[PDB]
Amino acid sequence: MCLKLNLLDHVFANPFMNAAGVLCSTEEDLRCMTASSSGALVSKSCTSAPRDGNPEPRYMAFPLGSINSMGLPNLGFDFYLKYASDLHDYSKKPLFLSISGLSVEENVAMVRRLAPVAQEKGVLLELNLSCPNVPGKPQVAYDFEAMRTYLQQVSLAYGLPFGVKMPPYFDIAHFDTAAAVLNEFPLVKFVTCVNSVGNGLVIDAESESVVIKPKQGFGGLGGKYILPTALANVNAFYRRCPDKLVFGCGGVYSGEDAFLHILAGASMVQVGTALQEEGPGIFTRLEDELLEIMARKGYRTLEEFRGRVKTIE
Amino acid sequence: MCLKLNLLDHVFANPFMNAAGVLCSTEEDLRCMTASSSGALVSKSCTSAPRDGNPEPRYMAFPLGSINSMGLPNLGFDFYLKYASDLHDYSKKPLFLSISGLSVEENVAMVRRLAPVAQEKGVLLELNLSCPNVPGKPQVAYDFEAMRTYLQQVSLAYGLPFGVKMPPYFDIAHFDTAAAVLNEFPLVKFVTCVNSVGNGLVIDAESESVVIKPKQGFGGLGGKYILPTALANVNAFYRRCPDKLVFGCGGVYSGEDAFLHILAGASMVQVGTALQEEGPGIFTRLEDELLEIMARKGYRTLEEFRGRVKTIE
Ligand SMILES: Cc1cc2nc3c(=O)[nH]c(=O)nc-3n(C[C@H](O)[C@H](O)[C@H](O)COP(=O)(O)O)c2cc1C
Ligand SMILES: Cc1cc2nc3c(=O)[nH]c(=O)nc-3n(C[C@H](O)[C@H](O)[C@H](O)COP(=O)(O)O)c2cc1C
Ligand SMILES: O=C(O)c1[nH]c(=O)[nH]c(=O)c1F
Ligand SMILES: O=C(O)c1[nH]c(=O)[nH]c(=O)c1F
Repeated sequence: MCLKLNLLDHVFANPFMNAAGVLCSTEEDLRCMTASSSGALVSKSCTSAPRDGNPEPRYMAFPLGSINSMGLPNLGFDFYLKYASDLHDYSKKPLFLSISGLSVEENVAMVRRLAPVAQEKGVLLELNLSCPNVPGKPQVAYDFEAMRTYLQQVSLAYGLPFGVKMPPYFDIAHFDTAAAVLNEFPLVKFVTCVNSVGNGLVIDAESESVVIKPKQGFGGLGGKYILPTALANVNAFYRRCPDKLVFGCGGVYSGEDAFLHILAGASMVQVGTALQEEGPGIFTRLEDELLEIMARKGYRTLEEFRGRVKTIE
Repeated sequence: MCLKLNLLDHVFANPFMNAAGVLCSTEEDLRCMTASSSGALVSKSCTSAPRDGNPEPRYMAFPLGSINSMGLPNLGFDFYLKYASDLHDYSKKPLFLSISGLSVEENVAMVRRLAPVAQEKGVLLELNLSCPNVPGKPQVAYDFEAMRTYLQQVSLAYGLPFGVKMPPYFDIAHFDTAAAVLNEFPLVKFVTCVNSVGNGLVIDAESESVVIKPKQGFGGLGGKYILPTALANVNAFYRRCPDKLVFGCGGVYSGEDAFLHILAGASMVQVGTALQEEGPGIFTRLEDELLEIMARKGYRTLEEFRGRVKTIE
């Protein structure tokens, strides 16, 4: 069996890709993600100018997942745009470029320059409205008026299809309001659920200390901690945005976890923590494992089960 | 070495208690919690009238924690008020009564009647502003104006010290606004962080189905999934409400987990999912394991290390 999508006017070998931020900051990283067996890749969220990010240590991993307060360390938008315009081999797989300006004006400045390169090369924008780790800059999509202003200004400056990286929500009223805001914007063609679960705190019992330096230890959680939260958000936006695509991210370590994301409604499945820990070999194991679960169940296509999670009664 | 605490004008043999909702709905449950080695107990959140709750199955547990959408099944306020007034043995340990009216008016009606029993017997109110499982009733403490109204009306009607069971937050701005609202109310003497992490979705891969029946499978998460979220909220409100107590709840399975809660600022430590799974024998184990950690570190009392989590740099 082989794993075939035609999403967003592109073709993908399989639904897997890295999650933004993981294995995608430098040219070396992007060449490594391009050489891997993933179906696509996305760049590190960038800002207009290069950033060194927050002080180290700023990432730690544990058996149940990871915590991070990277603080958008990146080579600057000029680098990621050059990689998309001049360096990426689009014959290998599609590229998404993630942007995370610290203001609506900074996002609008980057998308105005991205648009010609999207027209010429077909790079796909993922607009990050959910960074939880820049001091004093709360997650934009937890302020629904700020979210609306960002999506209005980016849709008018960019003028092309794009997607949005969403924070997790935990309240049904918030799922209803956030999806209604998204559905105001016909240029939003995909919704990535979820970014890290913000502002958790890991403490080491032996040393009686937090494990990361920024923000007194507070950072975003990924990995096994967050799978049922990620699944809920994937499904909630798949139910409420029937004319958009949902990309799943959060807690994928196995082909079975990917199967659950796709059953909840995911079109692509992004891999963060587990890719950071295992490296890019993970993508051959996740495709093998997903194909094996499909064969055991008699599924021949992703479409046969995407979004077909069953409810009781 | 000593687990004793003296707070809120009561003495507690040790910091452990059930989390509201677990092993506390019937008279039998409350007698069992009283017979256990816990330092205190809290009753199931109640409403004015008895409720049957949401349809079954409505709780499921797994190796990394639990999901529930119980729907406030309870024997009604009259029952829990009579247990507090006539049945509980206060010589064995202190009792908290949790109330979760579905409107401000319902809460006010109950606290008007509780006040004379609190004055006479010393039962302590825990006001639940965070139930994530009654369809159409979003968590009250995710609407800061609703939270201030409830606290104003309950403070005026009740007139006595009480505490609040808070939802988890994921955003530094929310920690700052929530604690500022609580700090407007001098009768709020303790803050219990956290209730379940709302509206997660567990899916069984084999059956391709959600595992609980209410709300299309969406329910609150407890257990191993939520410990770093619980520790962040305990510490965030510990640091922001220096004139109140913080009670920790979320992810406690071991004495080490309780140690981390207490390092983060917890006074009492409540146990939900792991007490639902293990039963009330867990309190002797958590006590032994916390005293073992204290012995190895040279700590003789809880106040030698409560709130003393170290940050880097
Ligand atoms: C080291 C690290 C850096 C990340 N940087 C970004 C980022 O630049 N942009 C972004 O949208 N999400 C970023 N995230 C969040 C991930 O894309 C993903 O949403 C989150 O880690 C959850 O997926 P997981 O459970 O597979 O880790 C980052 C996560 C990690 C661990
Ligand atoms: C079956 C069940 C019933 C619960 N009922 C209540 C409740 O009545 N009131 C409440 O404040 N929290 C309720 N909770 C939340 C728990 O008190 C606790 O905040 C949550 O389970 C996190 O703690 P844990 O990680 O130890 O499970 C309930 C949780 C469970 C699992
Ligand atoms: O750079 C980071 O800190 C980072 N980490 C995350 O978990 N999400 C982001 O959106 C992000 F930009
Ligand atoms: O009864 C419930 O569903 C319930 N479950 C919870 O996890 N928290 C509550 O506050 C609650 F009332």
